[PDB]
Amino acid sequence: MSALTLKGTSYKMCTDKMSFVKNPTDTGHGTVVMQVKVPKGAPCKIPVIVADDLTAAINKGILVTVNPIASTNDDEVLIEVNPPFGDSYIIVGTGDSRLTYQWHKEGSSIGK
Repeated sequence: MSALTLKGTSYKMCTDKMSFVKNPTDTGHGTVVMQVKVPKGAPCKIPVIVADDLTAAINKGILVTVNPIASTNDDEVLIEVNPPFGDSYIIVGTGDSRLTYQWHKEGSSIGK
């Protein structure tokens, strides 16, 4: 849903070599929390997606933390995202340089 940035209100995704400084982990609040990295070449709006596919063509999840830019070429922003109940694939980036991490989220019957 909102995981891919604000439609017509925000700039392009990083496609230089990305990674997580911290991989997504469940918060116990219905969300997964992470820290992502940029290195060179790429002024970008910070690209953290939640998908039905390991390579993020689909956009299924919600941003919980804000969507800034990289303030430097080396920037590293801290984000919570929200998947639905069931599976999701958490992606960092666009182009070949994008990384992926699998999550499953429990039913809304327990709400964590």
